[PDB]
Amino acid sequence: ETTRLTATEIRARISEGAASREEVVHEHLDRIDEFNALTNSFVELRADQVLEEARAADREFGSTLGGPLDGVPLSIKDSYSVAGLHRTDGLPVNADVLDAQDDVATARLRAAGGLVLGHAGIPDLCIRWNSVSGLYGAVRNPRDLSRTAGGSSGGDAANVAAGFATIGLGGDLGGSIRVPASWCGVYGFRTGPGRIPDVNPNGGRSRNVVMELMAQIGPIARSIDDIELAFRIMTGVDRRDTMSSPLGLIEPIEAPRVAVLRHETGAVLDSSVEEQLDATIEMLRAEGYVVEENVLPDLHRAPEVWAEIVGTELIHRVLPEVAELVIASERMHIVDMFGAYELGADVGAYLTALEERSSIQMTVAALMERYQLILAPVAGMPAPPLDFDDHIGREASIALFDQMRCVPWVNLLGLPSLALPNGIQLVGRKHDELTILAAGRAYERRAPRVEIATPA
Amino acid sequence: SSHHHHHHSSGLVPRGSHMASAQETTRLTATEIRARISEGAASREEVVHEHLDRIDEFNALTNSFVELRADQVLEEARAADREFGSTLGGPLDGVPLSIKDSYSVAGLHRTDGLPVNADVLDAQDDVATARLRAAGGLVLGHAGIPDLCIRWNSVSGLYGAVRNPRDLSRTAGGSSGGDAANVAAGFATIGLGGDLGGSIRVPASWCGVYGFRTGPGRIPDVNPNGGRSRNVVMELMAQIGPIARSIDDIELAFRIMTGVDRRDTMSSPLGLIEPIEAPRVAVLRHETGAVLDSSVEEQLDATIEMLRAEGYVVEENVLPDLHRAPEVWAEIVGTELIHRVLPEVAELVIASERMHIVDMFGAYELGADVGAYLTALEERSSIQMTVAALMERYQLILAPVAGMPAPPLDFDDHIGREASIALFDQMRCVPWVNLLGLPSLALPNGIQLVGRKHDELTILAAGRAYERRAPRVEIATPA
Repeated sequence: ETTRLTATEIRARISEGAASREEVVHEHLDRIDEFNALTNSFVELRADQVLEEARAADREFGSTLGGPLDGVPLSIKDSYSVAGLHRTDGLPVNADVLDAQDDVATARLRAAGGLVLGHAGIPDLCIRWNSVSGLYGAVRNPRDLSRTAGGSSGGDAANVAAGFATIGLGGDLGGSIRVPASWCGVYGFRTGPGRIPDVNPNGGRSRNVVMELMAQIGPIARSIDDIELAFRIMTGVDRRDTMSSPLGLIEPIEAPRVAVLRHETGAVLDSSVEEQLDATIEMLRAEGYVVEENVLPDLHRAPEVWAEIVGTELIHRVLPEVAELVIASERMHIVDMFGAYELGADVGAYLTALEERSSIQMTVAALMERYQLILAPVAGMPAPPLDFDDHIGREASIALFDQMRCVPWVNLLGLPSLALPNGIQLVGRKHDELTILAAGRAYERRAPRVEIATPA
Repeated sequence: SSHHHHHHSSGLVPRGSHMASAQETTRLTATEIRARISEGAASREEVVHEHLDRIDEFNALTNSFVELRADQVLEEARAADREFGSTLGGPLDGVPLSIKDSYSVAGLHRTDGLPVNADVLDAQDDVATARLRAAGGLVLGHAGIPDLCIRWNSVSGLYGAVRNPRDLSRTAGGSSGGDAANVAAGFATIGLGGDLGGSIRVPASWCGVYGFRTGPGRIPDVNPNGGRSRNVVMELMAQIGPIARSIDDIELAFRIMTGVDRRDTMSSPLGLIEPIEAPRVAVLRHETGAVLDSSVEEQLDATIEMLRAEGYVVEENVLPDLHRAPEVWAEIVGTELIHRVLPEVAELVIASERMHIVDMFGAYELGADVGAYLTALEERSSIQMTVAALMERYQLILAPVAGMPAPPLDFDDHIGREASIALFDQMRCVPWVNLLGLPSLALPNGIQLVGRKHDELTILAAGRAYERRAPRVEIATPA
C-alpha cells in the first residue's frame, strides 16, 4: 500500500498508471479512519476537499506528473495556516478561527502538487515536548501508545510514523521538530535562518524578534530524499518575513569535520542513547567522515540561556494573558520547568542574558569553522510515558530539562539541524543545510529503512 | 606643467596657466585624486602631506581628527610611491581616510570618548578598516565622537567638542561627527562611521556632506581585538557606512567594504542587488510626528522636484500614522541605556552625556519591568511588518533627516526634560530607519532616501537624481 512508501515511490506508481492520485489519497484516509482514534494525531481532516483535488488532477493530467509533490499526501501542523482549516494553538477559545489563506510554506507545498489531508495535533501554545491540547487531547506515539509522541510537532511526527501521510510540516523553537521526529522514529529537519519564510497572510500575533530568531520551519519524513524535496520546495524569499533571505542554497562542503557533543552542554544521557550516539559515530566514520570526540568547550550555559530567555517571556508576558485559556498541565509545565530558569521581573537581567546569547553564538560560530558539523543526541532518553511532564513539580522538571540539554542550544544559536530516526542529530552552521543532509544520507546508507508503525 | 598633455577641449589658454588654477587634493574627490596620481602630477606622499598640513593648520578649530598616525601613513604612501610610482594599485589607492574612533585601526586606540580607555591599543584593524586599507586607502587617523556614541553632538571627555567646519558655533552632529567634520573640512576624502539612531545621517547632513547608512548583511562588524558582546536587539539597529563628498566615493567605499565575514552573525554572503527599474517614492513629512522647520520642508520639496525631473513617480500623503516608530526606538534604546549602561559607566562619562541620556531617553524608557520591554519588542516587529508591506509599493521613502539645520553647540547641553522631548520631536524622521533595519542615504541638503533591506543600489541610483542637479559639495575652511 502507498501508506508504506516514500514520495518518489508513490509518484512512480502514479506515473506508471498503477495508482491514481485519488487511490493514493483513499489509502491514506482509510488508514487514518482505522487507526487515528488510537493516535489522535490528525485533529482536523479535509477528506472530501483533498479527494476533489486528487480527482481534479487525475482527470486533467492522468499519469503525467505535474509539480514535484503531485500525488503526495501531507500532514500540516495546526500552527501553519491551510486555507479552509482551523488554526487553534490547541485552545478551545480559538475553535472558530478558520483561515482563508495558506501560509507561504503551505502554499508552496500545495502549488507543487502536495495533497494536504488535514491538520496535526499540538500542545496548548506549542510550548511542550508532549502534544496535549484542550481542544483535541493527547497525541499518542504510534510506536508505543503508552508513550508521548513528543512536541510541539508531535501530531505531524505521529502521522508520518503511522503512515497517515508521507511528509509532515512542523516548526522548531526548542526541539519542536527534532524531539517528536526522533521519539516517533522518523526524520525531522529544522532548517536554518533565511531559507523558509514564516508568513501568515491571515494575520498572526506580532512576535518578539528574540523569539523569532530561534524558530524555524521544517519537514518531517521517512527518508532524506523526502526531507530534501520538501525543503527545496519551501525555500525562497518572501519579504513579508523579515528573517527571510534571497540567498541560495550552498552546495555540500567537501570533507567536513564532525565534532561530537556528548556531555559538554551538561546533558544527562541514558546508556541506550549513548549507544546510539556511538553507533552513529561508527556509521559516519565508515562513510569516510573524520569524527572527533572531546573537542568542544564547556557549553552548559547554552541550554540555560535559552531557558532564561524563553522562560522569562513565558512567565512575564504569556502566562499573564493565557493562564485561564490553557489546560492545567500546560500551565504547570511552564511554571515547574521554565520557572526554574526565568530571570525575574528586572529588565537588566534579561538584557544580560541577551548579551550572553550573542557571546555563545560567536564562540560556537568560530569553532564551527573547524567542525562544520556537530553530532549530538536529541533527547537524553527514549520516548517517555505520556505522563512524563504532567504535574511533576520543580525538582523533576529540572531533571527533565537536564535530560534535554542537547536540544535547545541549537535554537539559541540559530542553527539548522537534522534529527535522525535513532534520536541523534546533525547540527550545521547557518546556511549549510545541504552539508547536513549529505551527512544524513551517510546514516541512511547504513541504517535500516524507516518502516511505518501500525498503532495497536 | 610642461610634462603633461594639455587636452584640446581647453582652447588657446596656456597649459601652465590652466594648471595654476589646479586645486589642492584636499578639495578633490577620490577619482580626481587618483587621476592626478595616475598622470604623474601628484605622488601619494604629496597627497598625504597636503591633508596632514591642512589638519595641522585647522584641526585645533574643529577638533575632529583626534588621534593621527602621520608617520605611519606617510611611510605607507612613500612605500607605495617607491614601489609603484604613477601606477595605481587597488581601487582606493591614493585616497586619504578618516575612521571613527569606534572602528579598530592597528596602532590606534579605541576609546568611546572615555579617558579610562586611552590605554586600549589595538593590534589589529577591524574587518571594515582592513578592507579599505587592502584596497589602498590611506588612514590618517581616528575621528571624534561623543562619550558612549549616544548623542547627536560629538563631545567627549577625552577630546572635547567637535565643531562644525561650516560654522564653528554649531554642532557637527553625532555620533559620527568627527568623520563628517573631517570630510566637510577637506581633512580626508572619505570617512567611516556607523548609524544606530542617525549617527551617520545626522552629522553628514549637518556638515553638508553625503552619509550612507548601509543595510543588513552587507558590511560586517568584526573586531579581531575582541569587542564587547552586545544585545542582538541593539545589533539589529546599527550599520556601518561611509561619509563622502560625492556619490561615487560613497559607492566606492561601500563596494570595498561589502562581503561576508562569519565572525559577524549579521553578515551575509548575499551579493548586491541591481537597482529596481522604476521604483515609486513615498514622501515622509509629518507621518512620524516630526516638527520641521520651513527651510527643511523647502529642501524636501526641492528634492521631490529633482526626483520627478529624473523620471521618478513621487507620491505625498500615502504613508500611515507612524508616530510610534521613533518612540519605540527610544523605548528600546532608552531602557537599555538607563537600566544597563549608565549603572556600569556613569562615573566614567561626562555629565552632559549622562544628562542627555536621562533628560531625553528618560522620557521614553520603559522602567524596570521586563514585561514592558517585551511588549515594545513585539511592537517593533509589528511596525516592521507594516512598513515592509508598504515598501513593496513604495520601494523608496524620501524624508527629512533632522527637522532643523545644524543647531548651536550647546543645543543638547543640560537642557532638561521638556526641551529634550522638543528636540526628540525635531528628530522623528531619523531613528525609525534604525528601528526597522533599513538602509538610507543622507544627502548634503539634509534629506534622505530610505530603501528596503538589500536595496542599497536602488537608493544610490535615486541619490544621483539629486547629485545631477545640485551644486557640487565644496569643502569648508574652519574660521
